[PDB]
Amino acid sequence: MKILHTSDWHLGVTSWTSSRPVDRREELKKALDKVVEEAEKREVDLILLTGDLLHSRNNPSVVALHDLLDYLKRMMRTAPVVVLPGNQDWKGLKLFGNFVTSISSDITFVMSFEPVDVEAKRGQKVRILPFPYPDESEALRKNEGDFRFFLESRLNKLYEEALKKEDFAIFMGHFTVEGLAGYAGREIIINRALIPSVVDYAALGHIHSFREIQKQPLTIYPGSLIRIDFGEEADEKGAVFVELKRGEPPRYERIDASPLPLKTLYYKKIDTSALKSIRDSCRNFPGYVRVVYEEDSLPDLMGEIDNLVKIER
Amino acid sequence: MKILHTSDWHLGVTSWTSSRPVDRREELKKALDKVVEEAEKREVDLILLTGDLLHSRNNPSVVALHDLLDYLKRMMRTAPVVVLPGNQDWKGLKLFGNFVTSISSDITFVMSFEPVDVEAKRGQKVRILPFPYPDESEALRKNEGDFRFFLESRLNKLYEEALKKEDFAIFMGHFTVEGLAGYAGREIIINRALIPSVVDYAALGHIHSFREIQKQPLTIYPGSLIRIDFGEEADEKGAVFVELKRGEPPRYERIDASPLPLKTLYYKKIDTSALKSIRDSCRNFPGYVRVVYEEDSLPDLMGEIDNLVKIER
Ligand SMILES: [Mn+2]
Ligand SMILES: [Mn+2]
Ligand SMILES: [Mn+2]
Ligand SMILES: [Mn+2]
Repeated sequence: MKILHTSDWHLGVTSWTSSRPVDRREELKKALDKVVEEAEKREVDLILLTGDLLHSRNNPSVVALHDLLDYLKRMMRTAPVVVLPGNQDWKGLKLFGNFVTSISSDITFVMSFEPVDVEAKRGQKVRILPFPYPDESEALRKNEGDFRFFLESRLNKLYEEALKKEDFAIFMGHFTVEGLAGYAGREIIINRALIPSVVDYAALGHIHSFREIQKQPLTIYPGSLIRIDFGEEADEKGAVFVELKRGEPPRYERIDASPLPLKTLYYKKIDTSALKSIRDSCRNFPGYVRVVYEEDSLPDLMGEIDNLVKIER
Repeated sequence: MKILHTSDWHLGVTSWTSSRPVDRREELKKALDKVVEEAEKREVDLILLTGDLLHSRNNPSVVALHDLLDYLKRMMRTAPVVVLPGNQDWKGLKLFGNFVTSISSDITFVMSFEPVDVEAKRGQKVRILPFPYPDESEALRKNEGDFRFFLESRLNKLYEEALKKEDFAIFMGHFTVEGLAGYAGREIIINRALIPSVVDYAALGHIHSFREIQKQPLTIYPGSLIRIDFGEEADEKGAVFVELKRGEPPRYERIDASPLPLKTLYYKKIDTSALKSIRDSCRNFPGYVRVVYEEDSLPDLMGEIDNLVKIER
């Protein structure tokens, strides 16, 4: 069974609004078009979207919605799709996915801990074990003091249920795993060993950097399709194609999104030398630049350099 | 060759000072004593400390220094030690390590990109390829606009130098790798593929969660020995014992620090029910508790519950 797993699109995002608005819509469409064109070529059987498809939790734009629906539609033409909305998907979208989910067997939204069964392109019977974002807000809501005895009982249920799979069991989560603190300088974090060990694949979303979290069960974050801000100069962007065969270990292959790069320039004083360096370093750079400096002054660089998006102290 | 790799001790830390000071010194000594006692038992050949041994960058306490020196001394009695101070080690410590480094062949500090050679307990000839923290401050200092063409030239040098090893080449770094953003809601991050592939082991520090970053070359963060604040409820603490043999793939084994646990309780309103839940949930818990709630009021819980260290909204 062939799978396209992709995530964390953030449709409608514009970066650096406090300093120099760049609408990411063109770059983002470039990547999504590349991903979808790739999934058509490989003739995948199932498409897994693990959330944060939209960027605005409360006020998505019509353009953004139109886009998302366009893509959902192109994808459905190639294979059945399963969506696990995340923390930053507009609440209205969960309502629509709930409505469209009854109407079709070619798209299906999962918004609870309840497992659902689905058929893929070629009839493969797939069991979805979903784990939506553990929101601090819905732990205050539930008013159960220790939230963890509860998440743990859910991860147990999904394990008991994965054991009854017919063809494949696939876990879908939207959260952060016990990654890496302390980056300088809060979430309900889930330990990766807690993801049920018996599923054939564990598709994650929420993290923007592609990472192969563990091998048994195969657990991946595909990452964003673009670099959203400057904490993402060094990671990898794209989606992931996964193959599952009953007798065998899972195999996978990245589709790199080929995102525009980001770069930071560091200076003590903005000298005449610095000005030259900044001008020279931005001139032929195909992406976006931030400069940070230590000692004060300062000319209008952003009026002169189209790709200089941030200047700090 | 047998190695003890341990890191990120944070000697002298007291947690939750803004809300309920807990001096971590006792718990921390418990762990360090366990680690060192373990390294004596296994009779390791080399000890690698990858930085952030002290907690205070500018104002470490005498007690903290006394402690650090005690441990450095016990360790030297069992095997030669190599230290890569990190971002949060007091500047005075770098001065001392620089001074003590000439005087002895049983301890050696590495504070630049310059490789140094060392002998282990039993004569094994080891090549250290160090990579100290890429501080934003020392990139403003250097005043070289694009810092990355520079770090890259250094990682190249260390690779060219690892190829001339006699017995073992070992990389020591103090930084964050392209981990996982966006955790809700800056550093010079280094991509793990950039760590020279030819070294036999790559010892990292700065990250508090034990993680096996990659297998070839074997790259580990051992993690803290304690859980510093509440962003570390789910990760693992301890040190790492590593074995390297010329013909063979590297092998390793964690020493769990057995740290005191942390826990968050979530409530809508602090009711009479909540009060009961909080009281019941803290009563027999061997670690530290934080409660967060949504709607306002509120009694003196911290006067009544010794292990309740934080209350938010
Ligand atoms: Mn998310
Ligand atoms: Mn996201
Ligand atoms: Mn550090
Ligand atoms: Mn640290």
